[PDB]
Amino acid sequence: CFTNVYADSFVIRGDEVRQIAPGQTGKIADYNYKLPDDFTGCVIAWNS
Amino acid sequence: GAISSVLNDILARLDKVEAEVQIDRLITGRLQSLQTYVTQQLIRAAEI
Repeated sequence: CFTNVYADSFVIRGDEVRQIAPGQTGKIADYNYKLPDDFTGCVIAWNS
Repeated sequence: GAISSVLNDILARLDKVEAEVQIDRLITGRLQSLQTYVTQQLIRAAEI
């Protein structure tokens, strides 16, 4: 059970989907959408 | 087992999270060294 579900959503080229991981550095994880080194969460993704 | 014992040469070349693979070692072997001086001084004190 969780105190809340927050879901973050966007669309990105596949070269950058890897940046959707905890503490990731680099352009999209640094200035677009960002996960901490402790991200107590998940990423769900497909080619669209 | 880690790469350097002066701290910034690591901070300058790695992220915030392989940090938790390369600063912690130094912290651990340091903590162990303090744990040896303090126990060895705590035995030493009983001679005195």
